[PDB]
Amino acid sequence: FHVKSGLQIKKNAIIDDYKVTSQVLGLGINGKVLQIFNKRTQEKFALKMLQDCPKARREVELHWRASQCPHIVRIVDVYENLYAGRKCLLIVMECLDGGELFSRIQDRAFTEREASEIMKSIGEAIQYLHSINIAHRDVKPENLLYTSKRPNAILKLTDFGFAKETTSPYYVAPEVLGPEDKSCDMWSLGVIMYILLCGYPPFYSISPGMKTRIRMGQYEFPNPEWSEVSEEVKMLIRNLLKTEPTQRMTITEFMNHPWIMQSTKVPQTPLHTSRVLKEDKE
Amino acid sequence: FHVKSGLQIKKNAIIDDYKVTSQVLGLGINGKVLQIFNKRTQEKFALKMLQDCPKARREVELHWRASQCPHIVRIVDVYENLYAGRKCLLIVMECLDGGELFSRIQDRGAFTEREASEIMKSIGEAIQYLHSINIAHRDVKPENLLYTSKRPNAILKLTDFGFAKETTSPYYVAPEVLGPEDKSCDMWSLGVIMYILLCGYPPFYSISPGMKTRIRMGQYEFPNPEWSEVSEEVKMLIRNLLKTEPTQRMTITEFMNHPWIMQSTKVPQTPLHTSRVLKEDKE
Amino acid sequence: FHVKSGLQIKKNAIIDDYKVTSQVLGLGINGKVLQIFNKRTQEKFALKMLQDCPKARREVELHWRASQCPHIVRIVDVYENLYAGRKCLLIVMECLDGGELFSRIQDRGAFTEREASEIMKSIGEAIQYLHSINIAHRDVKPENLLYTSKRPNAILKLTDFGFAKETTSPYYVAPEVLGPEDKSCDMWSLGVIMYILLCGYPPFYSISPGMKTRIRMGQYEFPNPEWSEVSEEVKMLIRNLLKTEPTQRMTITEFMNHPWIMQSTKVPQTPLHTSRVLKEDKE
Amino acid sequence: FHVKSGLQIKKNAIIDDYKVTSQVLGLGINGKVLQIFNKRTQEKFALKMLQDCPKARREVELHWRASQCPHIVRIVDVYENLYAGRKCLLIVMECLDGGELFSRIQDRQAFTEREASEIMKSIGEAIQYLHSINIAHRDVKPENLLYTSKRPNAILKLTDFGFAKETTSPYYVAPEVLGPEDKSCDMWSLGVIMYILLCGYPPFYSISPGMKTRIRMGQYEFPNPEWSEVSEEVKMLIRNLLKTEPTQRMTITEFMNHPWIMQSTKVPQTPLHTSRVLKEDKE
Ligand SMILES: c1cc2nc(N[C@H]3CCCNC3)c3c(n2n1)NCC3
Ligand SMILES: c1cc2nc(N[C@H]3CCCNC3)c3c(n2n1)NCC3
Ligand SMILES: c1cc2nc(N[C@H]3CCCNC3)c3c(n2n1)NCC3
Ligand SMILES: c1cc2nc(N[C@H]3CCCNC3)c3c(n2n1)NCC3
Repeated sequence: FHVKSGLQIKKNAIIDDYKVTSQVLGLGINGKVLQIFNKRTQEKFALKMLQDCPKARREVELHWRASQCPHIVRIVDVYENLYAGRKCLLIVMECLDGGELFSRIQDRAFTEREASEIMKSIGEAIQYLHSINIAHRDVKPENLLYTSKRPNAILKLTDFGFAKETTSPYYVAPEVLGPEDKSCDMWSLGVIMYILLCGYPPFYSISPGMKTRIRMGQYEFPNPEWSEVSEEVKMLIRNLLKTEPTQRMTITEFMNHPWIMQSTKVPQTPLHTSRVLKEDKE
Repeated sequence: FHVKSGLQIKKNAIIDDYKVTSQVLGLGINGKVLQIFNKRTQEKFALKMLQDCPKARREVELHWRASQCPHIVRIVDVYENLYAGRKCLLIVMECLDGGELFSRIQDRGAFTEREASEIMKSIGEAIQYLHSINIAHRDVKPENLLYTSKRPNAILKLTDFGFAKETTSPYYVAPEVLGPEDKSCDMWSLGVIMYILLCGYPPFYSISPGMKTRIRMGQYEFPNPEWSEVSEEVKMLIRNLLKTEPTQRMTITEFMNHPWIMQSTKVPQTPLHTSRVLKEDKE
Repeated sequence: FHVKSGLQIKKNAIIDDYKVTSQVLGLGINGKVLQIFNKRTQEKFALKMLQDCPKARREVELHWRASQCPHIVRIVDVYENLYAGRKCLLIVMECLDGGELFSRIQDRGAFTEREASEIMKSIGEAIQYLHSINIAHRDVKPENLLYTSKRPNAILKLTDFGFAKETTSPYYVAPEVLGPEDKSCDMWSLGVIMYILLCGYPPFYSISPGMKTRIRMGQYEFPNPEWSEVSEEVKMLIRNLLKTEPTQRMTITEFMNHPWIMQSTKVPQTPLHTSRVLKEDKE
Repeated sequence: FHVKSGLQIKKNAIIDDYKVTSQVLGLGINGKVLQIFNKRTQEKFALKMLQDCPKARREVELHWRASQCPHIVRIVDVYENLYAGRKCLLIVMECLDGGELFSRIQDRQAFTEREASEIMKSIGEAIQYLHSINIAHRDVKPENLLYTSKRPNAILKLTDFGFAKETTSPYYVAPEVLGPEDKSCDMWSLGVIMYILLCGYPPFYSISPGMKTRIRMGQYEFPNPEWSEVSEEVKMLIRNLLKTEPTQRMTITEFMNHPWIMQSTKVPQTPLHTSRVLKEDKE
């Protein structure tokens, strides 16, 4: 009988439990992510502040449900306090110190086997969310951070600000179970896999022409980046980057795919990712 | 000029033409299925009774059209009589005595792949006919697939049109332009039946709101030792039937053209664990 | 900075610029296509006349945008004049003299597969351009595919924008998020044209409400001896074009990336029965 | 009988008349503003490109009507051309080389009150013209106020009609009766600009949902030592422009009749801290 706690929204002042610093960990959509310290344990945590509204409360609740998943940033506690007379919602999460996804890759020969291990970890985050009827709708590398600078660090998905719930006899078809989109997550998965295997997006900028290339579905696997990469892997990208959402690959299908399913037993054929990624163009 | 008869709803008392017994052949959705006897011929027939309403008249009319198909239980005649002052609709069908689909399979204790294919072909012809005349069954499951006789030459036939529904009112005109229509649920059903035929248990067991998830997510397995000896072609066919998204799923025309179905004669006899696994009734 | 001219609707009498003959080049949907001559150059051009309305002005405007594409009949100038007190819209295009698609095929009594591919590639570029600027032709058939001259170097061009319609008003944004749009009918049409090119007859003959069925169902064959020598790759391409469900069907970008099209030069010359089979006019 | 030309939208390729360079004069709302050269005269002009739609055509038309006003950037000619198959709208304007409003003020000596008034008068005449022909700019800010040349006789001109909008379709008839209409936002903007001109910083700094508050509430100060020497008359004029309630706020006609504006010549030269305070860029 495996039961976990419900979400408790703490009403007491956050400063009773945490030392809140002004150190900005990262600027983002909903605001500044601040570094804070647990008074009793002295561990570092991240703090995200939002104006308290039902939409805000809905997202936090989804993230809370999601926090059980190993590859989703864990919400440790949530407060509802009063800041400047405005009713605010303070969200405390595990501090991910290992940096963004692509930042780690460029700071080192990058193997294919390691790309697969990354894609498998990102996919488990989507699989969990989709299996509990949650669509992230903002899966991009800015929202994939490592827990520590350590090389055993686990990769974790963050920012549930666009997250949305997808819903309120053995022959009943999926359609009959009810109307639902989460295909955009899988599109995002395809873009991320593309950049991981090569080092640049499949749709660059010019800009109203980039809107076309997406709508049309026109992208290439140009050499010398892609020459050494298998037809199997290119096929997987192609099924992720399907223009029509109903044609596109589902998360269950993705995770069952050999390249993902066998992250252990997969070629180490070097990639140009680390090199190509190095082009900052400041 | 091949013309068949229109549906005639007989107003005369059914007891003039048939001896109606109280022997219950099977309890079902719309009620009890009774065994009856043709007075003039003395043959056994099944009788289904429904309250007479336009919805009822519509289903019967669909079944009647369908009754020309070899693998759909045949409606022999239809009566509209008065029972208890309520206006009733009495449907008389060919009587199927050979038992449900899986029942026959478990009572031969070795089941071959070739024979599963022949079954799926026969079930598919029933769906092909229905779909080809714009009818969606929407209740294709083993309970509604019965054999004509206990004989081993028995032909398998589809029954229960209670959820049946009609799907409708220059050589370059596309399918979409011909009109707006779903019948993909019949193909999902076909996939589930094929899964159970090849192994002996559903692809989605019960835990229960988690089973709703496994269907919506499309997660199922081909676990050994049941599926080990079954080909990648067959698994692929199930995989195309059990597509979560209806527009992605296989159509009936595609299914019937697939080699495993199209060549039911020239297909391996590789034994299946179906009969064994099916034997677990768990009373 | 590659900029081309905007559409200018000339208000001056067309007779000032052109000698308009009474020779009918072809009868069609929106009217007769008349042969005309540029006074100053003495070149042959085709003239299409429509009643001037915003629907007419919109189509013309699309054809104008499309006229930059090599495989789309070029609009040379457009006039708005008064004819019989009714306000008319006179469209002048390049005169295509080489005849319809299948006419040129049968007048060479030995048609190779490689040549079919080069045709499909040319037709596909016309669709690719249109779809890439959010235009859907919705009337792609051989009647509207004509050659520029009787010359064998003639280029094939798409015509008749009377049913043309516009399909519209952060690197991770999905195509669905860019906005709601159909142009899959153009790809179906492409599949039908390809079928006839490789064999000599449609994939859906007539009988007539049965032909409506065969389309809606997706039932067509690759019968021998027409198709025996044709590869599985090519049949597979037709099969993806003739998908009943529009969302399953092949997109133009996908079509043009397909090796048979992409490698129109490095493709077998395996003879086709097209020229022979096509010859049966049955007058 | 003082009549001016209507707007002619030229269809010919802009490159026929102008040499379009790749030099970006400024990045903006609707796109990059490129420098171009008139082939026949060799003068420098600015080019703004927009996607051609009725909304785009509406704004351009307003700007065209407005271009007669001395203090509004002058549209010299407009083209409708085809760029990349997309139908575009190319707008050619007089080129303003003198830089933005505040840029000039800092690059100098002290800044006098008399000069601020002359600026406010020039900006007010732009609003007065627009409002008198029922146009509301809705984007009057310093970024959109540029000088014609680096010369100190340069005239200040309003730009960017991307948010511009038309405010409309017996001597005792009240203004309300003439019809329903907002252009008070242009006057609020005028108040903010005047505040910054007299001191060197906005009246609403950032602290961000709290800056939304300070605006909604209407809370701002005239702090010393910036405002100490500035008269009660000038402060009062700001207070009438910065009225929270739009119906309470000053109209353009009232603004221009106000003595500080009306007597830009006969007004104190009391030095301002603007030039000093503005110098704080904080890179
Ligand atoms: C939990 C959440 C979080 N978000 C972070 N930064 C966010 C900012 C908004 C977009 N995604 C990245 C950072 C973190 N953490 N830790 N640690 C270092 C920077
Ligand atoms: C025609 C129809 C029919 N329906 C039957 N039984 C139905 C009951 C409802 C669900 N499907 C099976 C039986 C039959 N028949 N014969 N013979 C034996 C039992
Ligand atoms: C441009 C357009 C056009 N349309 C033509 N004829 C149209 C008639 C309607 C259906 N499609 C073909 C002909 C032409 N042209 N040339 N030359 C010979 C006959
Ligand atoms: C006319 C219009 C225009 N717009 C300009 N730049 C705009 C960019 C959008 C916001 N306002 C400023 C510049 C110009 N001009 N000249 N000359 C130098 C820079």
